[PDB]
Order: sequence, then structure tokens, then C-alpha cells
Amino acid sequence: VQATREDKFSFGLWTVGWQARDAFGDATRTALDPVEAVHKLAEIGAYGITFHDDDLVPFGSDAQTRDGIIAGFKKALDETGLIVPMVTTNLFTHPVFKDGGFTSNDRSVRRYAIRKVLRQMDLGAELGAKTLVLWGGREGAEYDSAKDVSAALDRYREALNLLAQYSEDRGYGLRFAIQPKPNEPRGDILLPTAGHAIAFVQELERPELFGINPETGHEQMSNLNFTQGIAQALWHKKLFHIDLNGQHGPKFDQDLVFGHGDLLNAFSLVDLLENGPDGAPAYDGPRHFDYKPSRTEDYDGVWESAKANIRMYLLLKERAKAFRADPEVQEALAASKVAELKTPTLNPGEGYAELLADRSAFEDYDADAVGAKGFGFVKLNQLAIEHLLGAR
Amino acid sequence: VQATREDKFSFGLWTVGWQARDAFGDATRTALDPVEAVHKLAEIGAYGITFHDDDLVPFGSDAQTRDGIIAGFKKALDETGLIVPMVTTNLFTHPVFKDGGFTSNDRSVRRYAIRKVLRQMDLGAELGAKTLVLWGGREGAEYDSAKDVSAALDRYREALNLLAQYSEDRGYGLRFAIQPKPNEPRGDILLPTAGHAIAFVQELERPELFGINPETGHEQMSNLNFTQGIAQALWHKKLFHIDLNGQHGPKFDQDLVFGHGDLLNAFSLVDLLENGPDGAPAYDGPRHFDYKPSRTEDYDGVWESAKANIRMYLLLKERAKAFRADPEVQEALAASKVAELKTPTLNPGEGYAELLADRSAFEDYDADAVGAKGFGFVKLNQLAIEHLLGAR
Amino acid sequence: VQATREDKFSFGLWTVGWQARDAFGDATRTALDPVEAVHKLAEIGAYGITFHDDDLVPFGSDAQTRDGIIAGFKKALDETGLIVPMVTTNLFTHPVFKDGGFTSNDRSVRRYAIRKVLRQMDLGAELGAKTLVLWGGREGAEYDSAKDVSAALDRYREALNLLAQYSEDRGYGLRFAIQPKPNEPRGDILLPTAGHAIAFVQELERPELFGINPETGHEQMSNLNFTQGIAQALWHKKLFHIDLNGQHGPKFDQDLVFGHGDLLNAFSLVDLLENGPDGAPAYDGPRHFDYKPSRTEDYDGVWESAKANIRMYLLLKERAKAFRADPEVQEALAASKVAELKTPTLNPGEGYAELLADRSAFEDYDADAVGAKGFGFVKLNQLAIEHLLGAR
Amino acid sequence: VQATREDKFSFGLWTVGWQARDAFGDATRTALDPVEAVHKLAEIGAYGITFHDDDLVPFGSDAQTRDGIIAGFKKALDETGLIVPMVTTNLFTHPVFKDGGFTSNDRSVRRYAIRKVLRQMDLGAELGAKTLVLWGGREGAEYDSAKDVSAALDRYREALNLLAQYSEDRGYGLRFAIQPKPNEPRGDILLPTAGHAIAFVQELERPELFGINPETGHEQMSNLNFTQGIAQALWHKKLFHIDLNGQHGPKFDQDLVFGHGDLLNAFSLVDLLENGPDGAPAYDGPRHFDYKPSRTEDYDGVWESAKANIRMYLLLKERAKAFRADPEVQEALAASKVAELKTPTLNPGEGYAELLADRSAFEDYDADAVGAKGFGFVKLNQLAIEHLLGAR
Repeated sequence: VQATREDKFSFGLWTVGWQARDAFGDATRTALDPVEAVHKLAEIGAYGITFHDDDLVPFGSDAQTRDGIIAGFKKALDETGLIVPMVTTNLFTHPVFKDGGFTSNDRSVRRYAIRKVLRQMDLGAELGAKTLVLWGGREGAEYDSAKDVSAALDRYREALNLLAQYSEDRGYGLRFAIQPKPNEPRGDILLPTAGHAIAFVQELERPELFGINPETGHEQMSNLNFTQGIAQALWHKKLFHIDLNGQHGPKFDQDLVFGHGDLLNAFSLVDLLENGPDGAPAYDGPRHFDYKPSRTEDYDGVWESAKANIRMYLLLKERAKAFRADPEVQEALAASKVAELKTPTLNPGEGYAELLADRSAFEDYDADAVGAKGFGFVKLNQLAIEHLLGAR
Repeated sequence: VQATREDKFSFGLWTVGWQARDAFGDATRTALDPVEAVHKLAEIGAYGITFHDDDLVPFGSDAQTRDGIIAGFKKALDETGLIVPMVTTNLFTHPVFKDGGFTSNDRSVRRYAIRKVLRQMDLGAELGAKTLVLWGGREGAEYDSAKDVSAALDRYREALNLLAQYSEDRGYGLRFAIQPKPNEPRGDILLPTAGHAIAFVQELERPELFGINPETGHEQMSNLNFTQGIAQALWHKKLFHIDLNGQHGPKFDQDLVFGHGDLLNAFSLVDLLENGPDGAPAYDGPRHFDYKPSRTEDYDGVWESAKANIRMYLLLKERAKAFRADPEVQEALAASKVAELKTPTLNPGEGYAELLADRSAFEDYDADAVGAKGFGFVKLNQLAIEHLLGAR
Repeated sequence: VQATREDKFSFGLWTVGWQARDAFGDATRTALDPVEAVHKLAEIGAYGITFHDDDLVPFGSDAQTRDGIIAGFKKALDETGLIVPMVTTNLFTHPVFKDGGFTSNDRSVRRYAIRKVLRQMDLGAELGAKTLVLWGGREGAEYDSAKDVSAALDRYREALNLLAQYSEDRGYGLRFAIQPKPNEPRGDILLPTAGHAIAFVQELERPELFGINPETGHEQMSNLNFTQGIAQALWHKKLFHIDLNGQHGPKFDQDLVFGHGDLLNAFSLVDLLENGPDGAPAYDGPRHFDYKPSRTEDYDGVWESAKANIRMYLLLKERAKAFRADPEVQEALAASKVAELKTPTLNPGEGYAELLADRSAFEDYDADAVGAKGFGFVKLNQLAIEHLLGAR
Repeated sequence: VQATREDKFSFGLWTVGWQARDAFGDATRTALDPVEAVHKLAEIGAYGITFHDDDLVPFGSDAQTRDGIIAGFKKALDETGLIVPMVTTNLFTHPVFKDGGFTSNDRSVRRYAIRKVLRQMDLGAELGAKTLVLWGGREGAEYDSAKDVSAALDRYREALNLLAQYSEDRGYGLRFAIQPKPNEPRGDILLPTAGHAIAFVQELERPELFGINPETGHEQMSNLNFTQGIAQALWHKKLFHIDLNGQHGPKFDQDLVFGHGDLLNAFSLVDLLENGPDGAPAYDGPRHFDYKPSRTEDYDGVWESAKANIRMYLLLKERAKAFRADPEVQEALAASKVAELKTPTLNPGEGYAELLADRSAFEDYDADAVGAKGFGFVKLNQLAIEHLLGAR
């Protein structure tokens, strides 16, 4: 197939730009020029590009340089038609953030971190970004007695309340998306799952401005069901953005191409995002790829891997639609009573009083006869997979 | 040490009463009489006993039979002085619940599930229980297409709103605590971690009546930090109850004695609960043990294991107390800046305008000098362990 | 695609016959009659059936009874043309085996364990079985001080040496296949991975008679690469049998249909077993399915799930073949140097003296230049996945 | 507690020398001078130091430089009395090794990796090292079709056979220790566990010169029981060296101080190594710490962490000793029949025929009666933890 701008495929500058310096070895690729990145991505079908302040402008660039870089970057966008849907801030690389940005034990670091973000907000607003992604990669601990979690949540909240305040006052219209991750680089990161992140956001001052940006690999690092977590995020209406990639369970963060890790779950995820109610997608934001071209690859492998992300999503989309359109699947869905879950448990107007009065719901209920009937889930699963294999 | 009623140690009837029939073998123990369990627990120092409806009254007992059991039960409670702080309902054993209770795809099962729970609420309220624990062990799926999560959350919420209503109307004054679990017995369980359950609870009609009942091993099954998740539950003020046990990371649910799994996390958990703010404990509900005496043991091993739970908690408590009263530990805390996280990042009355104005927060900030100072976290962790080891 | 006797699909009596009584609920299916099982399996295309002693003859049947059952069973075999390629012994269900069979701390249980297996060997010999599978499910511990691992290995070895002696004296011609599992039902099981089992077998008196029977799901419970461990087993020539099923990482043993867990790894496994050395399979034994029909299914679900196992294998086989026959794949394989690994590092007759004399292997070697060339592994992976999805 | 040279504590130069550049941030510490490291370690009680060729001599130093560095290093060992018990080679950092050393698909890289190692062998022999540790960090893959495992094992073997030939011919008297790791940095590494490494070594030309160097965190990354795995290595007599550190289950490689991860397992481990047969340790080699001072620390934190390792080991030893010496433990050990596993299952000269004629081993055996006696394992376990806690 072919990607259109309506597919809304976006990529971070740090994805195709990863030089491949891992925890155990040196970089295997030279630095990627941002203008070239813009050009290369425009060519493969991306509709937008994202970045961390520091991916674009080298940490400690004088005003002249910074200004210089931005203007060249704006031209490239101009020329290519790519947009900047989201921007983020690097609060994890520099040694000053070793104990965190917003929740560093050191108060001076917290103040500095806020300033660094305000500044990226400005650039973001100027480039037309709608979302500010916040990844607290250094928020956490290696040792339990080293971090007061309650105080850290207070400080995290305190910093976000301020960012919302500023954005609203400057009229930036940004939405904020917290990105949860269980560990790496800290032994344990605060807001470890999509769940914890949603619960937190609900405690902010203007909760309507905050949501989450879950990443496939992060939930899988804890062996959780990504599709199921996204289904909950959508239920809450907190899916502000999504990062797609691949992972092979609980181990270091792999950042593989989307669909190169848990293929079955990548299939069900695409199905959930696209085969939304009223035919339409359940999610309309950017389909952002936060992945890394393997260290064994050169620049050709890099563009090949960028294209693979798009091809995987579109191939899966195609099979998810065929799946839902199959009359035999329709028959299996019915036998499994998937849609019966959408009908309220109670009849309209019934409350506990009427439920208590219904002998058929308890006193005369034959639990044994109901318990003997199967749901036909295995057959339904087998049909889904045969659709994925293109065998039907 | 010896346990006092003030310690509030409670056990489920199903813990010391587990007959040890696992997934691969027959029971190794004969059934425990509930009255006998009441007497034995009182004798080891428990202050309360809890139970699932089906633990006390065999599924399908006629009313005469059920009435008799309840009366003998109440007599034992009376005579021993034990209380019933929480009650729960078995919505997972009978074949009828193979696809869940409140969220089964089958509508009639959902109606029956609610009635089973309402009936248990009556019995709980009559025994004086203050909390109703909800463990949706069968709410979930083995295959992604078999369950509409959104519809499932709607149905879950629909059942919970009804229960709150009934309780409030009857003046039962119950609090509801959802118990999260990632998997087992379903491939994936809905509301998999404490975070997911908290975010869900926030969407109910009367959220103030709802909290969580997190279990040590359950969060460890996802390799998450239990103490850190408890800290967040406390920050939200949703820790209504707690289940203590042991686990060895991601594998089947072991239900070992508390402290027999991740000892270091058990230590930091007791520190968090007892050395709360203002000298006093941060948590005041029951310290409930939801564990299982190993299948290799006989009734002597069962009582030994019940006592081991209490000993474990008291030994860790003593060490946590000594830890904090150690001037060397205090000095390390000060050097690590733990308490400085409790100081607002912003000055009183300071807003973004003033922050933007502070050149010491950015323009004149020496990130490099700050970045080079060590936090002394290792030394702090070492003192903590020397206290646990009784080496200090 | 349809199954042939040549495909060698076999199933354990205990797979389709699993009543779905799990660690948290009652059985949802009635007992399956063995003669019935033989007939149904013959019908779906199985070439053979396997069983534990206790699956066929209920624990403690008198000889008359036992004798009667065997006679009926052999008749069913006869009529359908099904063989018994492997047999095993239940050394895990009965309470006497709570601390192990061959490695129980209790000497009398160890003696009894051996007698139970000798007895099963005679029956297997009688039915024409070629392999004796040994799954030491109760060998291991919950606590480190409870089991002397060294002594346990001595006793595991003592028992196996005896079994081989007996088989060899009697002329049974059996091969012995140890089945590794990391945990469940015990906290930790002895010989936890394919590797631990192979290393152990190398220490027996007649090692040539011993190999392993690895199970997809068991290696995945530790997050290991199943295909890669099978490759090592084949390298050692110790792959005597294989148990296929599905699993979703580290959690309780799921026993899903083959290919319903890690699909990518199911694909690479079929490629490995089938696209062997010549053109011929690299493995010639039974393709045994050790799975469980989900607890939510009735007998229609049971037969559907049996067929799904065969269907997944044949579908993956078909795509593995197509993958290897593709010119574009051939090209990608050439660019990634997969086949260059098969060429010795040393030239014929070269030793350390000649290597040391080669300035080009070190002194004049341009490591920087070589390190800059890409392997094109992502592209190769992408072609494989597209073959799997029937996209090419 | 004080460390003596008889304790044999060793540290890798790359441990205290780790500059704390992780996968997400820059170094937080400056480089450590080898000579200084030597003086500092001597000072905290270590008996020896180890290093990777590239840790001591910067990759690509001329012989003049190389020679100079070796001379100074040699002086420091001289003055301090420290020895070099083991050396290793860096076959993972440089980009050329992106697909492995010995198993790179590129033939030239394979020739080069061997040369790199022969050279390091020379230096090792000159400094008196007795063990060559091989950590195949880059041997493996991210994608199944990219690496022919069988060909890889052949090439791994070919390289090792040459190394042993050379050492034996030059009369170096080295022992080779393969260090297993499941993943990181490759998606999956060849020889993922202690078990796989042991099986592989058994296939070499001179297997008696080869063993393993297992690391605590490596086995825990797969959630395996490190103590039980060491016990197996000991049973095989392949424990040639051991790397101690801490880890919190399946996640990135943490490399915490020994005992700061799974503390209960750290305890059973010291017990296994020290309370060997007849008072004497079961293991005699170096107790090497392969850990990293947390990224949040400065040089102060670095030395602290170095001493914490020694401290942890000595405190555990002390408690393991006391545990075993306790008559109450001695009594519990007897009741649990731990030592009965040491008695052969068979009587002297007893074979299959005598066992088949023994009616007490089967026909007249009361499995139900034996199945009901408890093993008293929880109680023994509780005694161990009370000893660890200093409460006994």
C-alpha cells in the first residue's frame, strides 16, 4: 500500500537520528542533519516530525546559533509540507538531571527543569505543535529510602499546574501528554503504567488539559496487554497521543519497528484504533513511531526501518478490516456474545429493588446449565489469526 | 515481640483453610472448620477474620443450613472477640463465572453476579464489616477479540454504582475496595495494576466510597515496585485495605508468607506504613495476610506459617523504627536531600512570571557544577540494609 | 492444507481431555473417554496419541480394571491406525509427590517413584512407544534451605541410570527425553531450561540414550528465545521430542494452541524444523501438541482447538517455504552474510601460528571501515514478516 | 567485620571506573586512573583486580604508549601487593563488533576477534592471571533469520579450540570461563544461561580447561534462581569464577552492589559457597564484584559502594554460619529431611530386579499415609530469615 497524509504517520528526529551508542558500545552511525531528516521523512510518507529541544538545538547553543537552526528547520518544513504535531523536552541526558528534572531531590534542579520546558513550550507554540509530551525518564529511584514518592507526586503536580497556567495565559492551546515507563534508566520510574499516569492526571488543577502518551514497548516491559491498556485509556478519553514500536517482553527497552515485537498485539491494537464505532477510527491523533533502527544498520537500514513502520501499520490495517468484514467472523462474534456486553445488565428503569425482586437472577437461576455452555473464543481467535496470515 | 489487637492483623478463612489443591495436583490437607479457624487465629494474635461467601457457606446451601453455619460462626466470634473487618464474594470458582461475573459476555451471568454480591453485603453488614473487597479474577480475556474492554468497563461501573446505591440506601456504611491483579486465572485481567484500578474508581458515581485493596504479590507479578505503588495509593487517599504476602517476580501467584518474597521491598513497605507523617502510621486499616501455607505442609506447618506472617511484620517494624531513630541515617537522609523534595519548587507567591525573571533558574544556572555533586544514595541504602540485618 | 500421517501430529490424552479445573475454579467440562479421544483425534488428522499412566488407568485401579482399559485402548488404536510414539508417568498429582518423585526428601517416595515409572515403561514397550518423556514437575523447592540441589542431581541421576539399565537389559529400545520447566507447580524446578537439561544428561552413564523434550511455553516463561534454544538442542543432537503450544511471556503456564502466543517465534521455529539441511527437515520426530483448550470452551471448542494446532503449523510451514524460495529473500540473506557464518574462520590447515602471522587479521586491519558497513538485518526481518502475513 | 586477602575479593577496573554514561545520558563522573584504582582497592581490602584489555590500554594505543601503561600498572600491583586473578577482552564496544566477535557473520571480524584475544592472553600470562573470562556480549541477534545458531556455535567452538591450543602450547596454564547472559545488548545472546554455557563447553576439544563465570544479575534477568544454578555448576565442577552483583528481576542489567537486589537469594548463595562439605567453602576462587556505582554518585559514592560489596558479603557469611550452627535449625533440618536426600534411593548392590521384588516400594506402599505428613519447610525458612535479620 501507500501512506497518505491522512494516515498521520509522524516520527521523532531522535528515532531515525539515533546514532546507536548503546549502554555497551559506541555509535555506529554518524549524526543525521535535521533538514535532511525532514526531507527523507517527507519522501517516505510521514506527515509530521517531532523532537526534543536538544535534538534540534545542541545543548548550550548561543541565541544566534539556536535562532539560526530554527529558521533553517522552518524552511525545510515549509518546502516539504511536514508539520510538528508534538514537541518534547530532554530532561534526562545532562548530568544535572541524574535524580530527575521535576522531582529531583535538589530544588535548584526542579526550578531549572521548569525553565527548560517553558522555553520549549514557546518554540512548540511557534512551530504550531498541539501537544507537549512529558517523559519523566529520570523521575524515580534505584533505592526506596532515597525518594519520598508522595512529595515527588506533589512536585510533579506543582510543575504541571504551572505549565498549564502559562500555556492558557499565553493562549498556546497545548494539550499535555504524560508518557509512563516502568524502569530504564531509573531502577523504578514514577507513573510506571498507563493506569498510574491516568490516575495522576485526574489530580491536576485543569485535568481536561492532560492525557497520556502510552508507548507499546513500555507496557510490554512489564508484560501488560498494550491493546487492553489503550482500550482503557480511550474509555477514560485520555489517549492524547500514542507511541508505536515493538518489544519482546520484560527486558531492556528495544524500540523495534512497530509489529516486530508482539505481532498478535500489534494486530489487535490497529483493529481497536481503526475499527472504531460508526465505522470510523476510535482514535484520530498522530500514529507516532518512537523506535530505533538496530545498531547493526547503516543509513540504508535506517530509511528501510522507517518505511517498515508504515508498511506494518498499513498491512495490519488491511487485515483488521478484512477480519471485521468476514461473515464467518460475524458468526463467531455472535456465538461469543461479544456485542451482548454492550447491552446494559439492568433493564431501563430497574434498580436494586427490581433486581432483588427478580427470582430469575438468583433463586431460580440455573448456574450449572449456564456454566456448561462454551463461548467459542478459540474459534474466534483462530479466525482473527488466519486473517492476519492472509490465509482467508 | 507479640501481636496486640492494636496491630490489626487479619487473615482470610481461605488462607489457613487452603487445602492445597494446585493446578497440577490434589489437595494435601483436609478441610478446616471455620469455628476452629476462628479459635486458632485468636490464639495466634489475629484481631479479625475475613471470608468469601462460599468459604463459610458451601455454594448452594439451603437457608436452614446457611443460617445454622452463620449462627455457629457468630458464636465463635463472640467467644474469641475476633471481628470481621471485610467480607468478599466468590465470583471466580463456579463454572458459571468462566468469562467473569460483572463483565461476562452473557447478560444473565452479570445479573446473577450482582445478586450474589448483594446477598454478601447483607451478611457483611450484619457481621459489622466496614469494607467489601472486589477481586474480579475472571473479568478479562485470553484473546483480544473476545472482549470489548470499553463495554466491559461500562458494565463494571454499572454494577458498582448499583452496589453503592444499595449500601447507602440501607445505611450499611460500607467502603468498596477493588483488588487489581495482572493475570491468573485469565490470560489478562481488567484493571491490572493499582494504577488502573485507581483511575477506574475515579469514574464511578460516588468515588468517595471507592478505593483499592492492592496485594504485594500481584504488583510483583508485573515486576513493579509495591512500596512505590502503595505510596501513590496513599497520595490519592485510596488505600482502603491492603493484602500482604510474598512473591518471586513474574510467575504464577505464589502467595508466600509476607516477607518471604522480596525482603527489601517488604522492609521499605513496613517503613512507609508505620513511620508515617507525625510519628504515626500513614495507614490505619487492617494488615491483612492473603497467603497460602505451602502444599508441602500439614496443619502444624499451617499454624507455623500464620504465625510467620505476624513475626515477619513485627521484626521489620522494629528495624524500620531503629532505622529512622539513627542519627547516622538522619545525617545520610540530609546529605541525600530526601526532605528537600517536600519544599515547594516555587517560592510562596512566585508564578511563571517571577520564575521567568529569575536568571538563577536558567540564564545563570551552572548545570555542570550541580550535575557533578553526588547524592550519596548508595551509602543511605547500605545503612538501611544494615538496620534490616540487625548489624546496627 | 490438510494433515497427513507424514506430518506426524500427536496429542496427549490430557490435552483434549483437560477438564479445565484450574487453580481458582472447578472443572467446566466432563471427562473425555479415551476410546472416544482416539477416534476424534484420528478424525482431525493426528497420527499418534500419548498419555501419562494415570490419564488412561485411574490411580489405583485393580489389575482386572487396568487390564480391561488397556485392551479397549489397544482396540481403538487398531481400528483407527493411530500409534503411541511416546508415553510418560504422572509423578506430580498425588500428594505423595508434593516434594518430588525422584528427588523427594523422603527416601520411600523416591523408591515408589521408580517403581511407578518401571511399570509405565513396560506398558509403553507393550504399545510400541519409542520415547519415555520425564517431566520432573515436583522436583525443586519453594525455599532455598529445603533442597540440597547437589544431592537432588545425584538422586535424579541415580534413578535415570537404573531406568536405562532396565530398558537396555529388556531390549525395549527406548530413548529418554527430560522435559525442562522453570517453575510451576514448585517455586523453582530443577533443570529449568533446555540448557540445564542438556548439561545434566551429558553426566549420565549412557548419555547416548538421553535427550530433551523442550516445550515452547516453558522456555517463554523465562522470556528465552524458543527457536534459538531448539537450534542449540539440534546442534547437540539432543532434540528427542518437542512439545508445541503458546504462551505470553513470564506468567503462569498458559498452554495455548501453538502459534497463539509469540507468533513471530512460532514462524521462525517452523522454518528451523522444516527448512533443514538438505531441503529436508532438520527434525524427524513427532510434532506433539501439549496444550489446553481454554476453560471457556465446551467440547465443540475442544475439537476446534485441536484442529487449530494442526492448522497453525501447516499455515506457518507454507509461509516458511515461500520465504526461503523468494529471490528477494535470497538477496537479503546474501547482503546480511548469513551463509558466511558457515565458512570456517580459519583457512584449511591454519592454526594460531598462521593466524598470528597474518598482519591483515589485526595489525593492518581497518576495524573502523568494517564497523561502518550495515548488515541489512531489519530489511531481512521485514521480508520474513511480509511472507508471514501473506503480503508477498 | 574486616576483609582479608583470604576472602579473595576482586573488582574489575571497569566497575569503580564506570563513568556512568548509560543508554539515556552522558557520564556523570570523570575517568579513573588505573594506578589510583589499584591504590584505592588495595586500601578497601581487595586482594586482586581484573580488567578488559581496553580498560587498561585505550583501544589503538601504539606499543610505546601501551608499554608505558603496562609498566606503571605493574609497579602499582607491586607496591600494593594486589594480584590479577583474571583478565578479559573487550569484544563488544567497538562498532566492528556490532554483530559479535567470534560469531560475527563477517569472516574478517571473526579473524580479528581471535587476534584481539590472543594478545590479551599474552598480557594475562605476563601478569600471572589464571583465568580468561569470555563474555560474548554481542554474540546473538535481534531477529531470528539473521543468525544461523548452529553455524554460530560451530564458529564459537572453532575459536575457543584455537585459544586452548595456544595456551597449552605456550604453557600459560589458563582456565577459560564463559559468562552467560540472556540479553542486552543483543535482543537475545547465544548461551543465555549457566545451563546453556555448561552444555556448550562439554562439546569443546579440551573440555577440562573450560567452565563458566555466572553473574548474579544475568540469571536473575530471566527470573531464574541464582543459588540453585550455582549449585548445579558446582555439581558439574564447572564453577571456575563468579561475578557477584544485584538485580531486581527481568529488566535492564542494573549491576547493583551484591545483596542490594534479591537479598534472600544473596543469603542462600553465601551459605552455598561458604558452608561447603566439612566446614570448608564449596568454592575456592575469587569472589569478584562486577557491579556499577549508581549514576547519581560521585567518587565518594564510588568508594562507598566498593566497600558495601565486601560488607554485604561478610555480614551474610556471618549469618549463614550462625544459621547452620543453630541447634534449632539443625533440628528443623532433620524434620524436613534435607539430609535424607543424600542417602541413595537404592540399597547397596540393589538393581531393577531387587527393586521390582520389593513390595514395600509399590504393592504394599501407603502413598496416602505418606502423602499427608508435612515437611516443615516454612518453619525452616522462617528460621533462616530470622538469622538473616539478626533476630536469632
